[PDB]
Amino acid sequence: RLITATENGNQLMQQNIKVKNWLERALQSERNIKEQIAVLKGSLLLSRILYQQQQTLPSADELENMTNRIADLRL
Amino acid sequence: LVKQELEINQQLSQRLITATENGNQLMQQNIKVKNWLERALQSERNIKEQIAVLKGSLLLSRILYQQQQTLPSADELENMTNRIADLRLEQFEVNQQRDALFQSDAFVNKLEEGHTNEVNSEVHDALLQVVDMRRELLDQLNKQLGNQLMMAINLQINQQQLMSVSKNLKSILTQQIFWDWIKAFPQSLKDEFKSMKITFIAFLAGLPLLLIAGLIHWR
Repeated sequence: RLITATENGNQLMQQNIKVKNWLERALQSERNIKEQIAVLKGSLLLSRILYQQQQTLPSADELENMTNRIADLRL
Repeated sequence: LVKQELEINQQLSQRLITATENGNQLMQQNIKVKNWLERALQSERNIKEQIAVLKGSLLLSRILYQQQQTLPSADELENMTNRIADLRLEQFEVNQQRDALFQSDAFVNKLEEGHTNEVNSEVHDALLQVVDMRRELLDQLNKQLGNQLMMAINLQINQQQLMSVSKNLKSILTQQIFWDWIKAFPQSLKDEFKSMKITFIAFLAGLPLLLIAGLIHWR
């Protein structure tokens, strides 16, 4: 059980590191998009930039809910 | 596999070299723009001081004309929004590639799938070395792209500030301007004549105007 818990904790740490990197990238992209919208409002390239940002935005639907895992770990 | 990896590495190196050259050019342009903005700010301060001190003087008009002539033209400064967007997209793509290549062993195993008949220990070692080299090149390219994007943002901000300062100075000069002789006149006319210079959508605009004119003629 301890070995399984250690493996699960390592996997959770890797997932948390990936999620933190994704969140930092998303925050940077949001700041860049806000700056671009404030600076180049009314420009044709603004639509292309927004489309590229939306395409590059990650999908959170692949992130499963961690409430059940947290409850099981607490128990 | 090895040839494809080598070609990808060569393309990445060429892209990194091009990005470095573009970043150097952008840094030079940003330095020039910063120098121009500092000169414009100094000239604006001097013009304001001269207007406040020597108001109503004949030499004030000549000083304002000289300042306007020496003022740089911002029309030669192209918009950097598209370049900034392209740099941001390239940086995002490089970051995504680096993240996908973070697990070098997993990437090598995935690439070796479907080619086990041409995979050996030496082949795997060469693939791992090529993956490491590609990851290093991608990291260097991402750093260069970030530096170039920062330089482009700084240059765009400096250009916007310089354009605003130039517009304010032009408005101030126009407001100030608003607020023997025979020989000089022929000489001025000759100088003006010698220094004289000449600088789809239009068809569509003309067509509606022609239709309006035809309708008016009919009515």
